[PDB]
This record gives sequence, C-alpha cells and structure tokens, in this order.
Amino acid sequence: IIKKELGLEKDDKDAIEEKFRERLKELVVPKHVMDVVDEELSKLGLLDNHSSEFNVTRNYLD
Amino acid sequence: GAESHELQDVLEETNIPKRLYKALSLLKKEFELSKLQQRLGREVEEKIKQTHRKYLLQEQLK
Repeated sequence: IIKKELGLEKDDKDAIEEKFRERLKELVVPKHVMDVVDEELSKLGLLDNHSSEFNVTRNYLD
Repeated sequence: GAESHELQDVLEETNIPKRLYKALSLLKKEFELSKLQQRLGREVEEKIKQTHRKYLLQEQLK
C-alpha cells in the first residue's frame, strides 16, 4: 500500500535512500558509517524534504 | 472594481452603445481579475492541503 505517487518520494529522497544504498552496496565499509547513515536517513525520512536543512543533509550524504 | 479612471472614461462616452460596450468590457475585466485571484488561491489551498497530506502519508508510513 505504501506504493503510490508519493510526491515525497518524487523529491529525490528515494535517490537518497535506495540509490545511495546500492552505491554503498559495492563498498566494503565498516559499521560506524553504517549506523551514522542509517540514523541520518531515518531522520531525513521522518521529516519533509523541501526545507534548506534537508538540502544540507542531502549535500552531506552526497 | 475598476479604477476611477475607467469610470471617467465611461462617463466621457456619449453614444449609449459606446457606454454600454465599455461597461461590458469593464465587467469582463473585473470577471477576469476575480477569476485569476480565485485560481491562484484555489491552487494554493490545493497544494498546502497536499503538503499536509504529505505529512499524513508520513504518519501512515510510520
């Protein structure tokens, strides 16, 4: 049921969640960044997308 | 709601057809202005309701 238009998903946040996940897939990477990125992505998803602080978070994740 | 200059111009008209046509044009102009305001509003409420629905969908996902 989650699968919808989800304008929120249309604002590249999925490209912050799924695209970055697959980019991270090919990376032999330790656990500290795992927990950090999981927490940051949870905070991003729990909130909106447009505001400037989310642009800051997006640039940091990039 | 036309400006007083439009009223003065209508008064300056002498022939009844001219005055009536200018009054009809002013009616149409006011109609267009009101419709433009109504459209801009209605779309603004639509998109703000869609933002509140973004939050609602976030809550449903939660």
